[PDB]
Amino acid sequence: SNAQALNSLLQQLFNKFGAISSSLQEILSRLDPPEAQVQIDRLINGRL
Amino acid sequence: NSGTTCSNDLLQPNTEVFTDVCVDYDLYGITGQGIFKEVSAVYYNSWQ
Repeated sequence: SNAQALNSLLQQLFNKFGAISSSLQEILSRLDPPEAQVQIDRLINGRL
Repeated sequence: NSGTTCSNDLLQPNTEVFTDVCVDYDLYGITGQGIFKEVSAVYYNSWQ
């Protein structure tokens, strides 16, 4: 049960949660600053 | 300034691979970070 819980918690870091990508590197390297702050908000909300 | 046959060696050269130190790599659209080793194994194909 502990292993399954840890795996399920780790798999939450590869979900888009409505954004365009699951990696912040792809977002901060292709989108302009004043608009890229929308997907990071969704990612933070999902992870929290 | 109109065509597909462009000129290389402008700003995207091919560099060597480093080992025993984690670096930032961009491999066919990955943009990740990590270390590299030199373990020899044969399981790839011509397209993999």
